[PDB]
Formats: sequence, C-alpha cells, structure tokens
Amino acid sequence: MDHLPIFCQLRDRDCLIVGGGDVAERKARLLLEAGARLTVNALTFIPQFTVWANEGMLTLVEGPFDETLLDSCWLAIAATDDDTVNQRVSDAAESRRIFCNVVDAPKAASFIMPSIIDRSPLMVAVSAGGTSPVLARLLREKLESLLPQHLGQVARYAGQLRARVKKQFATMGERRRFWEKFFVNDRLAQSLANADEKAVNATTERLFSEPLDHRGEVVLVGAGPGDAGLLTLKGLQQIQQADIVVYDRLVSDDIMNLVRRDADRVFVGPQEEINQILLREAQKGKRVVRLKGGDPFIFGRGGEELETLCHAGIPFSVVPGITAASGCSAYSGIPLTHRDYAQSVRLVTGTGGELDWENLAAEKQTLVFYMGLNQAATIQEKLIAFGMQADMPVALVENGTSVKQRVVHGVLTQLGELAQQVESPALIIVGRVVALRDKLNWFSNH
Amino acid sequence: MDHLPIFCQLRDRDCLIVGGGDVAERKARLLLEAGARLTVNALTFIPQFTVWANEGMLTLVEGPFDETLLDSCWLAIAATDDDTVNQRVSDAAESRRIFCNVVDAPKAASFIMPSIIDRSPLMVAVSAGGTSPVLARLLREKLESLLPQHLGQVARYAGQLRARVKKQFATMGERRRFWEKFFVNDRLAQSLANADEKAVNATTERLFSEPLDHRGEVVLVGAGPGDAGLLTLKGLQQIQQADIVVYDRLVSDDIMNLVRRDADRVFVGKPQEEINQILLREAQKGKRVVRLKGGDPFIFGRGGEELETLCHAGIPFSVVPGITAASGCSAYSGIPLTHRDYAQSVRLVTGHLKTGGELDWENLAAEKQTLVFYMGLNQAATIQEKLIAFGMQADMPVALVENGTSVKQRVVHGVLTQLGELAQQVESPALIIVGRVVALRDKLNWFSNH
Ligand SMILES: Nc1ncnc2c1ncn2[C@@H]1O[C@H](CSCC[C@H](N)C(=O)O)[C@@H](O)[C@H]1O
Ligand SMILES: Nc1ncnc2c1ncn2[C@@H]1O[C@H](CSCC[C@H](N)C(=O)O)[C@@H](O)[C@H]1O
Ligand SMILES: [Cl-]
Ligand SMILES: [Cl-]
Repeated sequence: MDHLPIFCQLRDRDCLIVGGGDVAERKARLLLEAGARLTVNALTFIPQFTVWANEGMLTLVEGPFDETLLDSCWLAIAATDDDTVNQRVSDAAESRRIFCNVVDAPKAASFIMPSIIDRSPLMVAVSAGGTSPVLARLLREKLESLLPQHLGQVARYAGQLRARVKKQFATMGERRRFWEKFFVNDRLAQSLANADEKAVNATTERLFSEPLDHRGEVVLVGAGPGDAGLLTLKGLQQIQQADIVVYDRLVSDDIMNLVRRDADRVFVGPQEEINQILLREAQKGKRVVRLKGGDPFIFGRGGEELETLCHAGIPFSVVPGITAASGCSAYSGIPLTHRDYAQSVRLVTGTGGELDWENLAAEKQTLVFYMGLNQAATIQEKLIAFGMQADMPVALVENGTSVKQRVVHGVLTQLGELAQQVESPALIIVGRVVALRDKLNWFSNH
Repeated sequence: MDHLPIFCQLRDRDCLIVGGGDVAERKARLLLEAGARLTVNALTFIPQFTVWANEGMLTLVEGPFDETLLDSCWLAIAATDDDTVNQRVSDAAESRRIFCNVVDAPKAASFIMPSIIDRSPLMVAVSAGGTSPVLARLLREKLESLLPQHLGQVARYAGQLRARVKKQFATMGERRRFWEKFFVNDRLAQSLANADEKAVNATTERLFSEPLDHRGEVVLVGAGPGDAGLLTLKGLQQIQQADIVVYDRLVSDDIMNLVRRDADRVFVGKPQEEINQILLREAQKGKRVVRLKGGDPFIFGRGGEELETLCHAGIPFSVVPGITAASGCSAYSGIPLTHRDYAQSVRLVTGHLKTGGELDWENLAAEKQTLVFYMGLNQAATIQEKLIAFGMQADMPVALVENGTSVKQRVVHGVLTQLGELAQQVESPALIIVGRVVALRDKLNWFSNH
C-alpha cells in the first residue's frame, strides 16, 4: 500500500480546478456532485463552464494560473494540456499542504482519483495507484452491475432504524440477521425510491413481525433469449440473492451459470403444477426466483404464475426481459420497424381458437410468429391466399442471440421449406424489414 | 455524492494522531504502512506506541493536545475517548484546512476512513459514511470473495509495462486495446502467480506483437425505458468502455450515471441525418462510439437508418437490444401483454401521423389482441373515435403509462370511451395500452400507485 484511501467531505469546501477544457469539465462535474465550493481557473472555458457559472454553481477566474487562489483551498486539480502550468499548480499546492491531482500524471501529485461506484451514502472506490486505469474501470463496471441502484436509500433508512431494531432484538447475531434480510429486501428499497411511504412501514412492519428466518417472496425474472449478456442488471442482482431458482428448458446454460453458488435449483421443463411449486416454496419462507426465457409477460404465462400468489399473501415482483422478437431482431440485422416499412409490429403465437388470416396479411406490418414452426406451411399459403404479396421477404431465426444462432431467409413462397431447416426455438419474421438484413448483418450465422 | 473518495500519497508527509489507545493504534498502523511521517499526541499510551518510537517508526508527544503540532500536517485523526478534546482537534484542523477524522464521530470532521480490500497494489475502499456500519461489512465480504487474490500481481505487472506500452503504442486507442486484452488473459495471470518468467515473457511478447485493429466501431445500445436496473449486462459493458456516447432525451439520468465518467457525451434531443454522420465521422476516427437510445433500438427507434451507411463505409457495428417501452410498462404496471387467452397477438403501433399516412383502423379494432400505441398521446381522442367506429366495444379497458419504470411512473386507466379524456391527464413520454389484459392490473400490480 502506497496510497491511503480517504472519503473527503467536500460540501461547501473551497476547491480549485486549473483548466477549462474537456478534461477539467469532467473533474468539475465530479466535484460539483460532491457539493464542493468550486473555483475553476483557466485561460479559456468551453461553454459547459459558462452555463455552470450563470447558474451560480461555481466561480470562473479567466486568466493565467494564480497561486493565491489556493490560499483557502482544500483540494486542487491540475487539468490543463500544458505540463508547465500543471507543474506550477502541483508545486504551489504542495508547499501549502493541499492534496493535489494532476490528471495526466498520477505519480506527479499528492492524490490519485479512483474509479467510483456511487450508492450514497454507500460508496465504493477502486484504484491501483495509476498502474492500471483499465483494470479499475473493469472492476467498476462489475461493481456497478452487482450493486442495486437504490441501495443507498436502504442505507440511509437503516440508520434511522438502529434504535427500533435493538429494542426488539437483544442479540448480536440476531441483529446481524435482521440487517441481512433488510438490505436485500429490494421491495422496501424500490418502495423508498418511489416515495410510497404507506408501502414502506408496511414492508417495515413485515420485517419486524415475521420471523427472521422467513424472507419469502417470488421474483419473476426474464432471462432474455439466451445470450447471458442480455440479462438486465436487476435480473442478475435478483438471481444472486435467490434461495431457490425455478427455471425451465428455455433458460440458457449461460444464464444458469450466473446463478448463486449456494442456491437451490428446481427444473420444471403441466402449467398448474409450476404454479404450486412457486407458492409453497415461497411459503416455506424462501426468496424464490422464477427464471423464464425472454420476457415473462409475452407468451410466458407469467400472468398465470403470479395470480396464484395473489389471494395467498406472497409478495411478488417482475423483472422484464429481452423478448425473443427484440433479441433476434438485433442479432439478425432485421429491424422490426424502419422508415415507412411498417406502421405496426405484430407478436403472434401458433390453443383457444384459430388465427384471423385476413388481419395478418394486411400491408405495412412486421409479423413475428412465436411457436410457429408446426404451422409454418399453413402460415405460408394462408397469407398469400389472403392477399399478401407472394414476394414478401421472410426470415427465420433459430436460437437467436446464442453462439449457435442460425438465420435462413428469403421469400414468402419458400416459408414451408425454409422452416424445415430450423428447429425449436425459432422465430418467423414476415415483412419488408427482412430485406434489410443484407445491410445490417453483423453477428455470425451458423 | 456525500463524500469524494481520494487515494492520498502519504509518503514523507506529516500526519498527526491525537489519542493513544487501541483505536489510535489501529489508525497509526494504517498510516505507518502508507508511509507517513507520524506524530502521536496523547496523555497515556499502550505498549506498541513506545516500542515504535524506540524503533524510530514515529514520534511520541506525551501530554495534552498541542494544536501547534498540526502546523505542518496533511491529515489529522482525533482518536481519544474524550469528545471535548476530539472537538478541539477537529476545530484546530479545520481552521488550517487539514482533512480530519474523528473516529467515533463519522458525521463530524471532514474525512472518514473506509474499510479496505487490499490486493497490493490494487485497492477497493468501501464505506456507508457511518450511517450503516453493517452494510459496509456485508459488502466488504462480497467484494472479497469476488476480487481474486492474485489480481495484485497482474496490477503490479501492468505498472511495470506502462513505459514499454507508452513507447511502442503511439495513440491512446491502441494502448486501450492492449490493456483490455492484457487484463483478461487468464494464462498470463496464472503465469504471474507462479513466478514462471519464461511463460510470462512468451505471452507478453505475443501480446505486444499482435497487429491491433485500428478501426472504431458503432454500437446501438438499448437503454430500456428508464429504470437503470433494466439496462442489460452487455449494454452496461458498452457504455462503461465507450469513447463517446450519443444519447437521447429518453435515456434516463440514472443510465447516464452508468456511462464511463471519462467519455464525452453528445446530446441529440427534440435531426435524423446529422446523427447518422456524427456516428460515422466520429467512429472512423478510430474510437468506440455508443449510440445509446431509449428503450429498444430497432422498435420505432430509427436504428436501421443510423446503421445503414456504415456497412458500405467499412465501419464495424453491433446492436445491443434493450427493454422496449411495451415490456417495461407491462411489467411495472401489472398489465401483462399476453395472458392465458386474452390476447392472441400484441401490436406495437405508432400513434404518430406521418404527414401522408393513416392507420388501418379496421385491422386494429379486431378482438383478442393487446394494442400498444407509441407516441400516440396527442392523437388519443382520434384513436378512441376510430377504434369505436370500427367495432371495438366501448367498455374495452385502457391504461396510459407515463414515465414507465421510473420512480415518477404514473398510470391512469378506464374504458375506451374515456381514452380521449384520460390522455389529458398525462404528458409524454407515455404509452397507451388497449385490451382486456388491462383489467388484470388490480391483481398483478406490484411496483406502486405513484
Ligand atoms: N432464443 C430464441 N430464438 C428464437 N426464438 C425464440 C427464442 N427464445 C424463445 N423463442 C420463441 O419463443 C417461443 C417460446 S414462448 C416464450 C417466449 C418468451 N417469454 C419471450 O419473450 O421470448 C419459442 O417457440 C420461440 O418461437
Ligand atoms: N418510460 C416510458 N414510459 C411510457 N412510454 C414510453 C417510455 N419511454 C418511451 N415511451 C414511448 O415511446 C415513444 C418514443 S418511440 C421510441 C421507443 C423506444 N425505441 C422503445 O423501444 O421503447 C414515446 O412517445 C412513448 O410513447
Ligand atoms: Cl490505477
Ligand atoms: Cl424506425
């Protein structure tokens, strides 16, 4: 260790930045975020500085560097393109024992600016002393994905609870467990973020009433079409705190490889049975994640699985996912809309009735068929027997977003035979947008 | 942010600790190993202080607080159990603009001391600013079993190569591509952890020899509808490593806080073709450009128009899909887009009226579908009249979702004869959902009311 990390309180403390370019502007936005009383001294300023000044948010000293601007300063940052001026800044700062950063030169100054993950009042700082800015940014990117966006509001609210928790929990280890379920209750977190104070002390009273051991809830999490990188940040965070993950065939191996190490897995690849599995594994008092392919509310039966938790008292929440249409669209180079090609996008299945074929053949649509292969020969002639132009571009996307995605494409008179070249899970896309794939194909065809 | 973390260079710089017991000893060990010139001022001391002075590690001043001992100091720590003395020390340090910690009073004074995960020379610092010491500790634990122990040898080796890297690579973009490959090479990390120097050199020399691709790239990234948690892992990865982010008014501020702090940001908020060339000209300067778009880039996003010039131009590009507004607003309002058999199909429609076209209303009025109008607010009264006149029943439930997934989300709902009225009560950005699924809202609404 050759740097000591400290967390400085800068609110209304005099700080100085020397420089007025893009680099200084980024440091000024950091110091403004911390509430510093900011003076910025430069030969000239880019417009973002004069707008900041015209709003009373900092002070501008236009002109050469003047040492006396350090007279009552706590922090100094040299952010000019001129090594000579930066060296005069840092020398003037060192003889005044003002900690100083030189943006181009981390070893030439008395402090180094770390990568910051901001969950105020909780904060994480990562640095390797200027030996590795890229590693720092990589660790920041990781920490940013693991730390829920509203953890800071739980942190702030916990401090307003330290009393009421010791008064009802007289054991160290008992209180260690109350905080442990308190800080991962992200319903309470979102409840605080939304300023829905009826639902806060509702969740709060639940945290003191129910036993410590019981933290029961169900989260519907959309896994996306397969590529593990298409899981949402919130999805990952829920999967990392789950006591039990209920998943099915359509959730990819890559996503499951992200599940908590010490989490129980239930594989369910009849629909009524899945509903019961969710309920009383949540009535066991366990934090349950129901992982589903794509988006849980688009042909996922997510509606059916939650309504069982309704008259049952089990709290739930829903993390949306990248539906198959969106993923296959991006990864095949076929936009679902484009200029005037399509006034609407149609997400359609292929039980409970029969399809309206006149409707689907109407012009200016992008049609996206889910679960359609078993009717792909039927779809073909039924569309051209209801007016659809026989040359309509058509494409099929199998295992979209995955490392084994296959895209076969062509024209509506070939949909039947093209459909034999692909297996479930596949998507059928019909509309002029298909013809754009020749310009926008960037992913690998297998 | 209520604190600014900084990593201070304490070598040969004067620091003062007031107080002489166990809490002071723990802070003094931290400052000795940071390399500081340490003076300790206390009425009473414990053993390790008096050996350290005999061992020449520090200077002891036995007696009451002496504020003149701060005259040359850069940092001060008040670590007595007497809160009156601690306050004198912090008042004396403040008047000299010396950052000061009062150990038992995190909310007072001017810097707090974080808990540290040490990888030498990598370091992660974490604090809740005293507001919740328990959360800090649980987070330390997760970060620990997340940062591999030998990350420090990789970081230490990077620092030894930095002068070689700055010489052989002229531009900063090629230096970045070297580091990105460098920090993800698992064989290099394991060869370092073995002091296997022939293996470290074989891989290092191959890494320097790799002809670096010099083109830039354009990445369309779907921000999702607003909640920063609905950004994808890959979308976060692209903006955490971008050079320039070109972003909309419909990208939320929370997502903009996820953008690489050292990337610059071009705003384009309400020209479709100045955007196309801003991307092109900024890309093949050699830099990674992220075009960050609200929702999903290929659903009413004109993402196709932005990419179509690049292929014939020789510019690589990719697309990261996002959570389209229909999905986000469905999940966050408790209105599933499909359910059992309420809906055979979902229709995402542009409620905008291109100055020449008109929607096909008989088509949209059909039964057993969920209609979702994008940018349809200012024509909501026309949508009401047209759907009704083409056969949709008057009691069809509708909902308008404004700022869906944000903490400012509002949802108003009713039947189709209210749609025109209901739209007067929200502003953009808002979605219109028409269909039987809207009635499920009272059974599936988890997010809030507002
Ligand atoms: N990775 C993928 N590639 C292509 N189609 C997929 C897919 N994943 C799911 N699908 C489509 O979705 C159907 C399952 S229905 C479940 C859909 C899921 N809730 C979603 O939002 O995507 C499959 O028959 C297939 O047509
Ligand atoms: N957070 C939000 N809540 C409700 N509607 C939203 C929204 N964000 C975008 N929209 C809708 O989207 C329209 C812009 S069109 C761009 C949509 C984006 N490409 C996507 O896939 O979602 C707006 O007029 C509004 O109708
Ligand atoms: Cl670093
Ligand atoms: Cl478009």
